[PDB]
Amino acid sequence: SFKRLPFGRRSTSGGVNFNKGLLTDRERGDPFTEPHAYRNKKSIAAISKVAKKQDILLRE
Amino acid sequence: SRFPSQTMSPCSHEEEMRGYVVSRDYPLIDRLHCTRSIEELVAQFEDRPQIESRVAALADMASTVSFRSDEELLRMFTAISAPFSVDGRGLNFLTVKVSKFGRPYYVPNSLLPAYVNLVDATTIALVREQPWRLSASPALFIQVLQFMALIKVFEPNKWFTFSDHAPSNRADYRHAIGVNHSTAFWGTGEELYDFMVELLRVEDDGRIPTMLDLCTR
Amino acid sequence: PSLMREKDRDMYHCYYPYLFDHGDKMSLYPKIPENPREWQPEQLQTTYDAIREDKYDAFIRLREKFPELYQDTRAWDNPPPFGEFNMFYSVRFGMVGVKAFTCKDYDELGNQFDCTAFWFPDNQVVKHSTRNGEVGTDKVYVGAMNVPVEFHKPHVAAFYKAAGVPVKHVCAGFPITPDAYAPVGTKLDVRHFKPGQEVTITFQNTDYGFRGVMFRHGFDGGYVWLGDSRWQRRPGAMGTEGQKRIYPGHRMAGQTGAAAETYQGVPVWRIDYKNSLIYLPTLLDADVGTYVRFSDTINTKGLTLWNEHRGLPAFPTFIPPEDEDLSKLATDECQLKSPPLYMY
Amino acid sequence: KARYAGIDDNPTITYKPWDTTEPLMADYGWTRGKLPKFRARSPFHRQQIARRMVTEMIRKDYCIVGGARAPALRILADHVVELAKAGDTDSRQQLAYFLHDPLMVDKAFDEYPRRFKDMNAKYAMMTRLKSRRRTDAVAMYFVEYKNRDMSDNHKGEDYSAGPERFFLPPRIVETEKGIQR
Amino acid sequence: IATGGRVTNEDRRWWLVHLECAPDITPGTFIAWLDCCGTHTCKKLIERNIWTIEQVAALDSDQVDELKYREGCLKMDVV
Amino acid sequence: LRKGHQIVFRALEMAQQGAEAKGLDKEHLRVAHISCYPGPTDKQIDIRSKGYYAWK
Amino acid sequence: ARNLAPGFSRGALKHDWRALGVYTPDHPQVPYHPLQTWMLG
Amino acid sequence: PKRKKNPMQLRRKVYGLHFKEKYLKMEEWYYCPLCAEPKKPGEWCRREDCRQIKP
Amino acid sequence: DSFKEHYHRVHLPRRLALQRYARQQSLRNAAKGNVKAEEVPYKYNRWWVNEEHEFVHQYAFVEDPEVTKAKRETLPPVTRENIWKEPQQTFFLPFAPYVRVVDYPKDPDAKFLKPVNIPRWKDYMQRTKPVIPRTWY
Amino acid sequence: GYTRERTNRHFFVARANAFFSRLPIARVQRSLAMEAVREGRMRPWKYTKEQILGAPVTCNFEYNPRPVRLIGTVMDAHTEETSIKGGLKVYARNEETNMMLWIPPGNPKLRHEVTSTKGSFQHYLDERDKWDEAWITGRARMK
Amino acid sequence: SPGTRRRVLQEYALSPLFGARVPCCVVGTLRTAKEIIVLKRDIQSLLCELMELPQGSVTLGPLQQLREMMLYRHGTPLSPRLGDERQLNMDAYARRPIAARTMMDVFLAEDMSLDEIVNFGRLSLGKLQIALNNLRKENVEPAQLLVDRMGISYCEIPSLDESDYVFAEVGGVAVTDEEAERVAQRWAERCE
Amino acid sequence: APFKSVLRRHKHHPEGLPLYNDMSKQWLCREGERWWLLDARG
RNA sequence: UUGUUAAAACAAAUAAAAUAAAGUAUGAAUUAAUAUCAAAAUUUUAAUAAAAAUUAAAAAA
RNA sequence: AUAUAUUUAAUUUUUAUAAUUAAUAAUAAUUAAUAUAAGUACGCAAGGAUUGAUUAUUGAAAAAAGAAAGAAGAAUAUAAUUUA
Ligand SMILES: [Mg+2]
Ligand SMILES: [Zn+2]
Repeated sequence: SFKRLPFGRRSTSGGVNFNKGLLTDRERGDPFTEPHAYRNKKSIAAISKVAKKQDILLRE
Repeated sequence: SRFPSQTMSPCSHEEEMRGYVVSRDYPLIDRLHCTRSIEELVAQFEDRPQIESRVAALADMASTVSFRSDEELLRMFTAISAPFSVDGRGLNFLTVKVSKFGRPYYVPNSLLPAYVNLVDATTIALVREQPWRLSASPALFIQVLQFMALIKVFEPNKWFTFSDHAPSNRADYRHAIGVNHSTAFWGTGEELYDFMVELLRVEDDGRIPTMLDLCTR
Repeated sequence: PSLMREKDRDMYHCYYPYLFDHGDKMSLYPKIPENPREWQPEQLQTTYDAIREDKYDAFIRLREKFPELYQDTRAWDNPPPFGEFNMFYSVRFGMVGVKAFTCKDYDELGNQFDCTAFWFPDNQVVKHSTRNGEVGTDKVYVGAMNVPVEFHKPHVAAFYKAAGVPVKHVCAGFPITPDAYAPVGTKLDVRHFKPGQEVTITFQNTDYGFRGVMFRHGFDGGYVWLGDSRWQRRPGAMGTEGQKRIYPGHRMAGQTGAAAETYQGVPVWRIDYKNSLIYLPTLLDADVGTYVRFSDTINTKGLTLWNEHRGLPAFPTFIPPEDEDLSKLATDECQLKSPPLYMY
Repeated sequence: KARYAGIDDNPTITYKPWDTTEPLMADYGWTRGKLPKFRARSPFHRQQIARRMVTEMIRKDYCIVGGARAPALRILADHVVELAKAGDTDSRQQLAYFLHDPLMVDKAFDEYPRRFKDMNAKYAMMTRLKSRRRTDAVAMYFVEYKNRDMSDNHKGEDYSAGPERFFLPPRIVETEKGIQR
Repeated sequence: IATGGRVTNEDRRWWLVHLECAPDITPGTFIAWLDCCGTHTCKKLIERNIWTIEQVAALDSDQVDELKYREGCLKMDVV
Repeated sequence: LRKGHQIVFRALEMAQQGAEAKGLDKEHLRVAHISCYPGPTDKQIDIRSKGYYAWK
Repeated sequence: ARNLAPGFSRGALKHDWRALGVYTPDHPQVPYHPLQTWMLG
Repeated sequence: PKRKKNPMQLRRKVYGLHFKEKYLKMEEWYYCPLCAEPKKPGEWCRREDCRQIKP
Repeated sequence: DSFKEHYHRVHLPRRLALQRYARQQSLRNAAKGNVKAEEVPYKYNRWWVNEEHEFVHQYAFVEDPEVTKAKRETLPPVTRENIWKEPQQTFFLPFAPYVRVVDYPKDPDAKFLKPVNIPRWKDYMQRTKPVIPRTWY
Repeated sequence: GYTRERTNRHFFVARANAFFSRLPIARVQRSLAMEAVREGRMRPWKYTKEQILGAPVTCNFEYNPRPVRLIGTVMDAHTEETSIKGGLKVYARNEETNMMLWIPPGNPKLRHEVTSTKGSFQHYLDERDKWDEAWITGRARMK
Repeated sequence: SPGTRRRVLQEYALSPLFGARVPCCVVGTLRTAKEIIVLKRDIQSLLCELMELPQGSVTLGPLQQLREMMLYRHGTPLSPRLGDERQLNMDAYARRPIAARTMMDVFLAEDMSLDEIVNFGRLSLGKLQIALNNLRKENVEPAQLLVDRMGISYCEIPSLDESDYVFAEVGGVAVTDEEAERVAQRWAERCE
Repeated sequence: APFKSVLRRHKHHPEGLPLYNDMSKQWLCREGERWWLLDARG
């Protein structure tokens, strides 16, 4: 790792930067409420999942 | 009348951790002082010659150099002055050869700072807090003088030079950019040597030689 | 400050009775030459001057008779002894903390502060060091994050053995004045700091590696130019200098981050002396786990930090009382919040 | 910055163990929060490589891979063992979607529960071989499942050397030659 | 909750004060409402025929030890 | 991991076999003089994509 | 802790630190036993 | 402006640390206690013994 | 090596040797059996009035080696309860607050009826430093 | 002339992510949340995203002379349990004025109360469509 | 209503701590929890015989396995307990190696008071210390049985859990002693 | 042909710059060395 | 961001995120007066002067 | 609208530990307006003071000693969350 040494980052802790005060993905829970998630006309995944979720919630 | 908070698992007599003691005010100052005998320290130094054992014994005797006696001090200095020679370099312990820049430079092990701390502790013990031990015992005077001559203290460049054809300047050189900060300009034995020469000049002002009358030809 | 030439230090400018050295005993008259021949032809050797005698006598009488009226004039003699905390001379060593996490708090006025919590695991005064015994050249090394023996390198475990202090992970040196010492092995409780206190912190920001000149300096990196060449302001003659080389300091692409960053004068928000936590309303750039170092701010706005109007520090270092037990004491009981402050 | 895989469909009464991942889709990256991305031609190519690799791993119980493919393969094998321990119909549908061979899907779902009933995590095992690939001078790693001889269709097999032919069954230790597949 | 190791009186008071936020929670609810109750944690209780908060509270020390160490439920002690 | 290292490994193997055949012991063998001097040479031209000649 | 050697500094057999004055309040240590010749070489 | 470089400028590269650590450097090796082969610590063999226990 | 760099590189060991020679005179006293710390003459002339008729105070502080050794060895006393409990003030209160309102004058707009003990606006603005006699805040 | 950007100083490069285990950081978060609850800056909440999403809420921002009241519909809740993080996404419409606020819990000068933990996804969808139509109309009138 | 909401919050805040119990002496062994599973039942009988209480009074809580750590740390409650303590050996420069990795708490009847609990804890601690010393000196009594056949080698007396906190002010309103007594009487009636 | 190595000492180099009073070069004599005192008053 | 149309769509273009384009072996060609080439500033001699002189001191990859 | 030399930006990989020495005055010419300073001197009236503190940018400035062919992660941010 001497040729890459001047460019690549170097760390002793192994690259562990985890803040237990910030908001995590499991705490956010579901991103479909975000505007991008339900108006992302460019992702079949986003469109299909948000449609399925809204239909399931309305049915329930 | 108190009871402990947990059970103490049994242990053999040889595997105990005796020999040290915490300071008086433990809940505020947890300094650890050694109470081992100088004979034990010398036996460890002479039986286990590993560098870690050497530095541990040196630190123990440097912490115990305060309340010991003249005979124990002479014994300690005679046991310490064994691996040193006058022909070779005095206090050189160069182990690592770093050639990061153009020409290489040598980094020693912990034995050099161990010896430096020992000399400093001896200076503090025989100069500042007990200024009469040298004038009282001329044997300890000559012993510490011969030890300080055997380890080349007044030329710390020979501590860091590896080949006599290219002497080192690790101690006498220093630049404000940040090079040679901890290693340059070490006041190792200057104060002790000044105290000794002042003791030898005390005769001219005292009109009668105390040290020179106590010592032998 | 007010300029005061040394030549203006004559007795006609002194606010108190000017006292000449005069050997062992202070006198009110210049030292008369013992050799009479040394007397200069116009030098008027004064042995008794009724003016100065009366002035000094009345001054001493008033000082000894009305202590309440002349209390401020008592600093002319019996100065504060050495060892007590001084407002302009006593600086104390800081501590070594670990950036724990981030949260947000709110003051009573309604302002939101995005704070970061640092953790001070085991602060212990490890070493003292002075170079050749000069003035103001002494400092105290404090160690932190006690570790086992199998962790550190051999050459640093050797130093910790030589010191006798329990082997710490990190060790930072603070330059202090000799009257602020603390014995080797002294535990430093976090209550050493106060909540309404300004602190200067030093850490290492995160590492981004080699980054472009745009990302390094933002908009500043795109345009970099400096010309110290002479140029004609008026068309009278012809003469200039060619900028041959590139001047040092040219903003280019290179290493970004991973440097020693120091914030100066951030106020403390809250202190938890059960888990050894300190909260600062400033969001830092460093990662989680960077050993920050906290030190006391000297002065701000021409005003010293430690004074009677703001408060007295825990000089030299805070020592808890005996009957206090942090184990029995709860977490909610160990909370010290700073007085309110508005910044908008 | 946001992962659409968090948008949950057909939610169960109980929250999933991961609750944020696929968990087969790994979102390869270089920060420690993600998996090491082995060099490919596109993220789709990377996913296809991972799919074929985990399929072959499930098929032949071992895989020798070079470069950063070994940690990715190990974590994906761990996720597959987690799916097998779950044993739900949706989990099986997802594994059949992600894998190339439904026969290997069935083999995994049949053999892995009995195999890893008595284990919590770190089911696979990666061993860095001292021998590097000749064409690239890249390190190689042997990734295999740990519980081979306690309960599995493979048992008492020798992996120190390959068979006489690559279409013959693998070597079998003489101690357990009586077992049948 | 991320207690870890041993449940403390702080976590006890947390659960007590959060019990107010749910008005519909009855002692007969499904075991999934409890905290740290994952799929693998609750399926073992279903195997042992534990469908109720009352039952999972009446669970014995040896039984929860078996559920944690032999079955593989991580936070069964917290549950 | 160097082609030169592989070639000199082959050379060391052959030299050890020859020394054994001559009658020298195996444990006390040491390289005394290893050198290389330029030898033969070949020149190869080749066409590339869209018709460019390259020399090697 | 396969890589971790008890008492040695960073798992190095030639840097024995056990049964010395290394004050360590919270962490334990192992008593001393003289290493063999085949262990060091 | 490019010109032929004297032999001294061709030997300046070996003074830097980049050339020394790349080409000319020895290995720390020992004998695999199960294979009796030279082995670097950290990289193991394919054999069943070397995978279960690390030699 | 610049001119100043070479000058300092060749003079710094000489400066240290000169300081050692200076401390040798101090060690002369402890050598004769009478260990005596260095004495410094306390200067009573440190409060001056400048040319522009304003007060200047010089600060001279001394270091005691015995007190240094005492602070090195003996632990400091227990910190004061009020000192560690009462937080430090954030804003520095002015030397003279302008209240602008006093209940003593019957007509508050009467400028001649306000008591003299209340500080003025001129003091409120100019008094940013302590008075001539008192030096510390 | 020359300067250095990186520092290999041991005290700066050493990390404590391995020793972060002895600090009960989650317990500190819960203690801060409980202190806020006992002071009254926030009130504990236990709802899920789909349950709270679509429930009317009233928020009073205290302000002399008149505290400003605002009745809106909860569009998104960032946290399911009480914490110092919190976060709520409300949408309120005045007379010909729509607005989307992100209310953080724990502000003493801000008292927000959801009128019912139960929510109507139909009304949520209605409010979402109204907000999206207003946003699109604003963008179209701008550009 | 906000008033009644703060009232029910104050009620649940001043409510007595349910499901909380103080342990007498936390026992610890070096074997694994999966091995202690099969012997945990006889531990109750042997502890009853050690405490000289009627059979069936000792209750063992959930078995815990202190998480093994390559980098030891003392402050964690999941840390493996050490055979030595600072109060035991102040003048020792380090601690003795790990003694316990599988732990279990021991409870008496709920009617017994804290003085009886701490007395029984001290008795158990002393008896186990004597038993371990006799084991070391040698290589019938319940202590010797627990030490030999069950592999128990650690006992701890846990400090009182002070993480609990009194509610001096709920919802921004101070708690009066009359209201606290009313809530306490209500909870006592509900328990009755 | 004489040759001075390019790898010379430097002020940033840790080895540092030497003292000619301490050096032992060929062209540096130390036997015939006398000490003179020079007062610069005026 | 701009422009066109209508009461959102299209086309342009860059600056943030994301994707790729090796640390492996194979290996040319432009160029080549040259001292182990003169870091810089000042002054000057027949046109950039890297030609000369005076200060000054410019490490290696 | 050609790969060059000088000059610059970096790097030479945990170094327990900054700088009494190159940045030879100053990061603004040690500021500095501002509500409150003042419905007030000065002005017949109209109108109109000098002025420095809390509101701001004011800490001005370089972290050079230890054994080196994996990913500085055994990688899904836990220094092994039980593990056959
Ligand atoms: Mg290094
Ligand atoms: Zn092998």
